[PDB]
Amino acid sequence: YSYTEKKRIRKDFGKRPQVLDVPYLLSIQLDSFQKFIEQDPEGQYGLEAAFRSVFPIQSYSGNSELQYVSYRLGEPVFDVQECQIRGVTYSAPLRVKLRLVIYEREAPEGTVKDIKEQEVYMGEIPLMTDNGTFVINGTERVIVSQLHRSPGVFFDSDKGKTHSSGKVLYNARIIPYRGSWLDFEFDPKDNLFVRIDRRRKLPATIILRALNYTTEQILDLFFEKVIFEIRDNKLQMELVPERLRGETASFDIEANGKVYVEKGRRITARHIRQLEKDDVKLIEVPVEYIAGKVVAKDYIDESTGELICAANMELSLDLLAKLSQSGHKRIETLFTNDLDHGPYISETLRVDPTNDRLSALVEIYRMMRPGEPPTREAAESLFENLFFSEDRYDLSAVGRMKFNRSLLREEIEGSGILSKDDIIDVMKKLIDIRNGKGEVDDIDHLGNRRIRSVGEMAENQFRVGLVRVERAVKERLSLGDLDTLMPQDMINAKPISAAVKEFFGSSQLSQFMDQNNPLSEITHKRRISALGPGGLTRERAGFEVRDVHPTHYGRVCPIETPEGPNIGLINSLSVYAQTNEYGFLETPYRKVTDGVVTDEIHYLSAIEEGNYVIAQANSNLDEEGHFVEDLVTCRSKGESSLFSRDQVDYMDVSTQQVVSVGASLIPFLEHDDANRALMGANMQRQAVPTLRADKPLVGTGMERAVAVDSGVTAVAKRGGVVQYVDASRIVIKVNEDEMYPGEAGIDIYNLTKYTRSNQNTCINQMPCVSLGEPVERGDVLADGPSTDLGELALGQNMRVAFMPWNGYNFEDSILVSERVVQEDRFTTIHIQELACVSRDTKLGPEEITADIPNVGEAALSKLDESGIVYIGAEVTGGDILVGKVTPKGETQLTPEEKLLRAIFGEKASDVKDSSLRVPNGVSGTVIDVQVFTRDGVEKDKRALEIEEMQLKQAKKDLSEELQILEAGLFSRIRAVLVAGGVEAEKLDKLPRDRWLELGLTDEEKQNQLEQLAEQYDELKHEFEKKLEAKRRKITQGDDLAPGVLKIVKVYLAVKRRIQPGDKMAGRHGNKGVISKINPIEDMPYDENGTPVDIVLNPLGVPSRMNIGQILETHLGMAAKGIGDKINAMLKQQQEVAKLREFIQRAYDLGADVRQKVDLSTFSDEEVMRLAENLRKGMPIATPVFDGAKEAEIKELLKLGDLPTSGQIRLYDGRTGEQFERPVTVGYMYMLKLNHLVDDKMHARSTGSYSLVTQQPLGGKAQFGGQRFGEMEVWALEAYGAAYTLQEMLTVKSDDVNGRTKMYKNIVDGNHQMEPGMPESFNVLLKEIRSLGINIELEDE
Amino acid sequence: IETPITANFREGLNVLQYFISTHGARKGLADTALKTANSGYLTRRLVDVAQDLVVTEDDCGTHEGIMMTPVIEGGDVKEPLRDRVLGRVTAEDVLKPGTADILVPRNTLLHEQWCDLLEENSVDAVKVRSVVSCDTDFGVCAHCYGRDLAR
Amino acid sequence: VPLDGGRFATSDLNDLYRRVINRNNRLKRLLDLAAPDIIVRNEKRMLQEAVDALLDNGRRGRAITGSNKRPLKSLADMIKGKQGRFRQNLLGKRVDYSGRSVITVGPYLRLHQCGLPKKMALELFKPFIYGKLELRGLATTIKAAKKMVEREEAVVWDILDEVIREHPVLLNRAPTLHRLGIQAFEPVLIEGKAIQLHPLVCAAYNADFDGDQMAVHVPLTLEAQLEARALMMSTNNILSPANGEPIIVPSQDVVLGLYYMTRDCVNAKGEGMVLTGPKEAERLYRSGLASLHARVKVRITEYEKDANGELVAKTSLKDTTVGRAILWMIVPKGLPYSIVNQALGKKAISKMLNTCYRILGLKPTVIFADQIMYTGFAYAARSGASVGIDDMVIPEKKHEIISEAEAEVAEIQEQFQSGLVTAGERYNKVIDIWAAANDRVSKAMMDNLQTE
Amino acid sequence: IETINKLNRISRQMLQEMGREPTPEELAERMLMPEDKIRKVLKIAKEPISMETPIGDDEDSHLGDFIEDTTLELPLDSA
Ligand SMILES: [Zn+2]
Repeated sequence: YSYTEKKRIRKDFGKRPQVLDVPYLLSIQLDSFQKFIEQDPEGQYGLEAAFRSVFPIQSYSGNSELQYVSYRLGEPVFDVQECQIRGVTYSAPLRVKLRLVIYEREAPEGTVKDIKEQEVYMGEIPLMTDNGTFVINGTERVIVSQLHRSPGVFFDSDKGKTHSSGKVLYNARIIPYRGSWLDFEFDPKDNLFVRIDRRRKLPATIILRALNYTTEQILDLFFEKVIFEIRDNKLQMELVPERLRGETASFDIEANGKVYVEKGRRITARHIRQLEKDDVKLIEVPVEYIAGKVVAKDYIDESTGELICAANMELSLDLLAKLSQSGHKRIETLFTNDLDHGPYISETLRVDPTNDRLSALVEIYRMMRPGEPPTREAAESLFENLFFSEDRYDLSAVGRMKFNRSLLREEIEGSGILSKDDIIDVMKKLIDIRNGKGEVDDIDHLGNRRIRSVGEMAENQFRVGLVRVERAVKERLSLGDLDTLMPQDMINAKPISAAVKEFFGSSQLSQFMDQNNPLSEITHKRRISALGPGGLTRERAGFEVRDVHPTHYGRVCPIETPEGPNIGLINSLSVYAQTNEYGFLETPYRKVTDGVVTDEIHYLSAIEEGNYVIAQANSNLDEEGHFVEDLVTCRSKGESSLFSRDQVDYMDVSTQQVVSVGASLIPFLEHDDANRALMGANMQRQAVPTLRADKPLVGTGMERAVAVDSGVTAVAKRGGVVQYVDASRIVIKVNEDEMYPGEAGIDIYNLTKYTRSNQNTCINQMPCVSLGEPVERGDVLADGPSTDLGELALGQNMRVAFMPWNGYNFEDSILVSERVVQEDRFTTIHIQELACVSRDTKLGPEEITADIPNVGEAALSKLDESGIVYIGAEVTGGDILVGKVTPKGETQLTPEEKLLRAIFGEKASDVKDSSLRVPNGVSGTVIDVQVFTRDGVEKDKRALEIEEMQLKQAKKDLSEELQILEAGLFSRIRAVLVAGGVEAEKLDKLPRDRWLELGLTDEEKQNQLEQLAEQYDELKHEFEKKLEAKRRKITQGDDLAPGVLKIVKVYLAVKRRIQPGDKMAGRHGNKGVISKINPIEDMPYDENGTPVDIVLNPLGVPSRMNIGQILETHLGMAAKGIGDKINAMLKQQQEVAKLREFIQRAYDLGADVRQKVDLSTFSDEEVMRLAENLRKGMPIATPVFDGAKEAEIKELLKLGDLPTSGQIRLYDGRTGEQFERPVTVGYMYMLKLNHLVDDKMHARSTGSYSLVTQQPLGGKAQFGGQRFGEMEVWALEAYGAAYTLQEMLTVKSDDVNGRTKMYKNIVDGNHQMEPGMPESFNVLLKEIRSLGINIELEDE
Repeated sequence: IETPITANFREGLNVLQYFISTHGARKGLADTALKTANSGYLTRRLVDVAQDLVVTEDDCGTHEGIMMTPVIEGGDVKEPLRDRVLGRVTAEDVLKPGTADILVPRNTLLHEQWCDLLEENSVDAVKVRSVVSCDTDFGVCAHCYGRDLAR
Repeated sequence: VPLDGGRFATSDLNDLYRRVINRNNRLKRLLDLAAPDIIVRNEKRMLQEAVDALLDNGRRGRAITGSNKRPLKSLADMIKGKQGRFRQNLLGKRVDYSGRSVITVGPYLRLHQCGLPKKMALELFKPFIYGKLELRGLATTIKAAKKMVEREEAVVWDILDEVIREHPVLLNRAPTLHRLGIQAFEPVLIEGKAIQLHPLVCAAYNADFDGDQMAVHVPLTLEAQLEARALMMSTNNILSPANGEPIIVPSQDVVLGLYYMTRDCVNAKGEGMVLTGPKEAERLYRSGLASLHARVKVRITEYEKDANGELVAKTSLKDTTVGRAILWMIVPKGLPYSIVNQALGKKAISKMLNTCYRILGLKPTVIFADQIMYTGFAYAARSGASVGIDDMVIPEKKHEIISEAEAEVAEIQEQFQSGLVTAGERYNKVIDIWAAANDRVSKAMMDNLQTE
Repeated sequence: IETINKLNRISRQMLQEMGREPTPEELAERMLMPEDKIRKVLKIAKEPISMETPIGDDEDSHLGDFIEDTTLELPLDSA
């Protein structure tokens, strides 16, 4: 057990012995990036394969050459946070050592000609945190693993799109990891056609002629040959017996001197059985039988050397005779049983007009290069590029192995390019299944799809940069000098860096991650999609892909995906999801052995399990022996069944082995519909952690692990003892067993204060521990924004009863009590951003100074002299932050303003203001400022104020770091000086430093003196090094644009708490707007005076089957039935043993739940702190499907001295009555979301306009105007209204004279109109007349 | 599917039951998604046909049109001749199976008093002046339409 | 044109223009030369290609791009389809004097009224106010007026109330399918930031109070004012012109309140007795002397007319439960007690309504509806209504039907193991027996929930 | 134009022999010519960006909406 465990324990109700604790959660992102960057000697992954692929590199034609050797990472310039703050990417440089070598092709291979060893920077590399994310431009971002169609080879069968036929359309396809595609297919009219890369239809044999094949060899391999034997008078044949299998005879189909099947008669399976056993294969027959068959191959009378017959030529009887005169006693022939064998290929040859390799390749060349003349070399060059060149075609061996499997091949490896045998065998399989043998495959089956993780993407962009470089290097190598041209001379790295930085920040995969809540992070990185490149599109995509397949089970949870278009597209991961080396998924499963369930495991892919059988964990096992009952709900083969006991081979692992985590947290999910559970789990992400961390009592257990692995919060890495604490940070010391001796081995953990989220929300950590305490590794020390003692919490729990109330909960609205807002317990805060900037101009710069005319002096009062507000101040809309000013030009004027400034005579300078200000409606508090300035420009007064500030601040942080470090490191100077001589009573009083020079002795203390000498030299070494290092790390200016001079930032903050119009909900789809607060006097109250917190509407519970939640409400109440009771014992202040008994009796309530406990173990004090925690409640952890039962809750309410109903007798408060009947009441857990009335409200009366068309914009940030589509207008003309929309088009959008006139007029109380004509109309007129058009208008 | 459910919510589900409910509900949502698309699509066409039409006249003065007949096929009534015509106009001088009992000057409104009065008799098919009959040049006569329902 | 950062941006058309011009003049260079007409043809080709690329890029063939690996714009792409000027800049509009918000409920409203957060309206009636300040001599000018307005004195709010008198509004949910996706309302205002909405019309919008936002425009001028008062005003729009049913179905709790209230059990008290009229019936129920669900012989009164608009006093006695007696109290003078001695599920309410309309019309109907919603919510709250586990009822014999069905499938399993039935016959058998079990268990569970 | 060309011809080699981007003073020294030219060059070196670029995540709306007619009038100031 643990300490934070002892600080508070949550209760169990699950009776299934787990065998596998959850793993680390997000291993995959880490693993992918690792294997991308890090080293591979031989089994190439990542960079090294990209290089070895694209290296070595010759000259233009050979004489010089380049040789990859090895790479070199660079540690970065800065740390994380410095990059965070400057708006800068975190990244590592890259060098590579290259070797240029020339060899005298003038000589035979005269190598020893020159060498240049040199290593070269090219590009830097963004990097991964320990969490798993990246950062760019002071922006934290994450990309997403993808899911798409594997390489290899696929089949399919379209459903008669010449549905005149209603016929099958078999077709087959290969897909490489790179290169060109290929499509084979049957036409409806019984002929093969083929096409690369969705080109036009071509035949299938066309390629074979193109590949130097013969019709001879073609029919050698494809067909099973029908052969004859004529000896000078008439025909014999040879009947492989099952060739008339089920067929009808033609003549007296008859044995040697015997008939088996007469004319026009079925050849039974038994007649061919006779033919098989009765051992005849030499069958004299009528020759007229031949009429219909086809020649094998051209067997002529070569005496002439003239064609009596060409292959692929249906036979005759005259020609039978002609080759009889040749003397040839047999000519082999083709087979055709339309049932079993398909001569479609022979038919295709008969359609083929082509003969040779050459014109075949001409036509190929032509198709892929239309309009181009025939040229041999280019033809064979093209072909050889497309399918056997390593340059432009790659399977990426998963395709290779998978292909091999799909052909049932004994081997797994090969190349990333083709053989010929491949093509043969695939067309053979296609025709075999066209006959009907085998099966087509299903695309949705996960054994045919693959993820695509980060390392793969990054490989791609990196190598394509390498190729953008080698183009030039080919352009340059054999051209010029070959002794002075250094390797570096030719490389630009900017293609590489360009590619990679464009990917990490402008692909549609990288996103600004979700700083709402921990789970938001962990799920948003545990997302999967099939969008983007190598992917799909919702309009291109349909329904089969959206939906579910029975192989998802154990890999992907069907419940957690939004409600818009992109429904089944994304499918977030499962829990025990591992992936595979090739990119495949797998899931653990338990081994069975002779009915025994063994503890060992295997991780199994999407495929093998169907061949196997698998049981479930609902199965109540018979205590270490076998499983209890005979029938067991197992499954194989895609679906389920019931099986016996010896019959089974494997079993599932847990009762959660499918779900996602949001599909994990909620208990009694079993008692709910699916759709609403989905909705709520998607409601479980838009939340805020409010001002506090009010824990949910009832959960499952997963809260702590998600909390930890989010990495938001602190944790131990070595056990030990606290040494110092502050709200800002802590200090620890390590135990000496965990201590490594030479290192200082004394840790520290600074913390994160109020800090803008990507979603403009606070962030903060905090400690939840004490001093003088022990700690072990991994023990938490501080909490995140949504945690409490290392266990998640987002919202809060509280009192609800179920009833209508006067209409204020009409349709799933809400009604609440005013204690909760004065408590501020869902109150939250929002960091917000603003900034201004100083630049150059053509006239001159913008500059930064208070001194600005035409100002209310009190506005200036809030500033320093530089023109800048202080810290910790109050701000209101329209207030000023910065006095920035701009060199003016000139101002032309009117006679009346001229008149006024002739009267008073005031002027303007040749400067004006650029004062940053508060946006409208905002008000808040300033708590930080940040300023950046170029390296070279003078840091002005306040720039220096904060520069010397942060100087002091970090220097104090570091002199503290020092001071603690050196202080602990004086450990020598007492044990060493008080021995090696001893004068302690005389020594201790004296100054510490004048102790080198006391009574000095034999060489032991000489070594002591030199030791301390070197060490207090290392003293000032450390000082100089570290201080000055960071000193000019800091004091240096900034890396930024032209024009700019310096900038200003402001990190202010604002306080938000609850008012109407807000959304909130709970863990079961129970949405709701809030409609009104109320006082407590109007709320109810039990007989014992306790009022109620919130009230809702109970009608809609069967309306939407969110039934399970009600259960918890009972349970909810029950917790405090202990909690409050214990608080009595607190103030009653009884005694140890009473509550000790009481609480172990509580934990031993249920029947057979697994968690045990012995509190006799504990102290008194452990117990009393435990109770001081539990004083407010007792939290529970029932898992989802090893859930609890109402038997226990009713037992527990008997324990807490309460109704078995959890349903009790209530009063009104506005008039004091009793109600007519009981009501269900308890505490439930709910929370807020990020859809807030002032984040959602806007109005407008006049303002921002376009210029293309001059009607207003949209967007609240830019003073949004409202939209008015084309169906509203349909409605209005429905009512018969013209004047209204006349106004809505003339004046409130486009016409200018009208809008101005009428403004001026209503200010004179005139509600009148004066229309004209719009502008977008005349726009359209011009834009037509551009097109050569005499459009115009007729006078009346 | 072969084997059904064996429980309810209150009994507490098991894995497969919910697992199998999933794809059903997901299909329901997928179908929910995009009825909207085709709906608005064809709807825009529906309108764009009918940009023009408008009333211009009260009485076309034209010939009778259709005969109305109820929908009692397959089972019993599903739209009575009584109910459908409510608010239409009358084609023609008609009367009751009690013969020679006329009710119109070729044209009368059909408020429910008359549907009652005529549900007395066993009248079971009756003609109407519809728009197809109406011969208004770029317009439609009122009487060939019926009643304004909202009014 | 530039933007703030100092960078120009270019109507890509410009590129499409400029190249063209230069080649034209290149031709005029070569024109001085009578050079090989081959290359001249090359230049002609280049022109024609450029021109038709400009007028419609992806029409002749290859759609040309800029540097971005991205296509371009002809002129036509300004006119066509979605981003065409028609349905993006000529019918898909933006509007001044507008706003929006989230919505919620006013369960006390007088439906022709609407909820409104103030500050929205404070922007939306602004230059009005400016003119009126100038009119009253308070702020004789516009920056004076504006400073007072930013200063938002109580006079300002007073004059806001002055203007909103009579001065209407107009709504919009999205997506407007039919025309009752807007109605005209009358302003009433709320200290908040959310709009309160009269519950009934939610179905006219298909609006559900689970994150709803809708929008506002103004019937600014006078003709709009009149129309929105006369036409889109929700009072004058109650019947679907698709089909003359009304859309004022009271939905889910008001109905529940009535049904609970008007109900004829026996259980309670105060039984087999007499009254003089409903008023002391109300009296005693307030006193806790007898429940409403208890049948009683009392007096009533009702009115009719077969007349030339001339009423008929009539009076009598009836058996009745009590709530019936009370809610007689509203009904205006044209309808009998026959309508109120039932349990009142939805359609009953629909029919009392449409009768009132057909017999009287509009104003009494809306009033009746208002009082219905009021009293339904009120007595529904008094009613008390909750949900629990045990409110849901298993039959006991849910184990046994299932066991005998298991016997059935065991039988047909072993028969198919003998291999007589096709699996399709078996399939049909199985589905039929399971539907049998389902519907009979439905029978049983209703037999333990309906009147027991 | 050739100024920009030679500038970048030097910049490539500053990139190598630094492993890092240049500084205006350093290549000013290496080129022996003064700062503000480099300043206004890099101010002027960049090209325009296409009114109808897709600033949205998807084709949500291009950059045109995000532009102001900061030219003509204020009806307030007009009155
Ligand atoms: Zn007509």
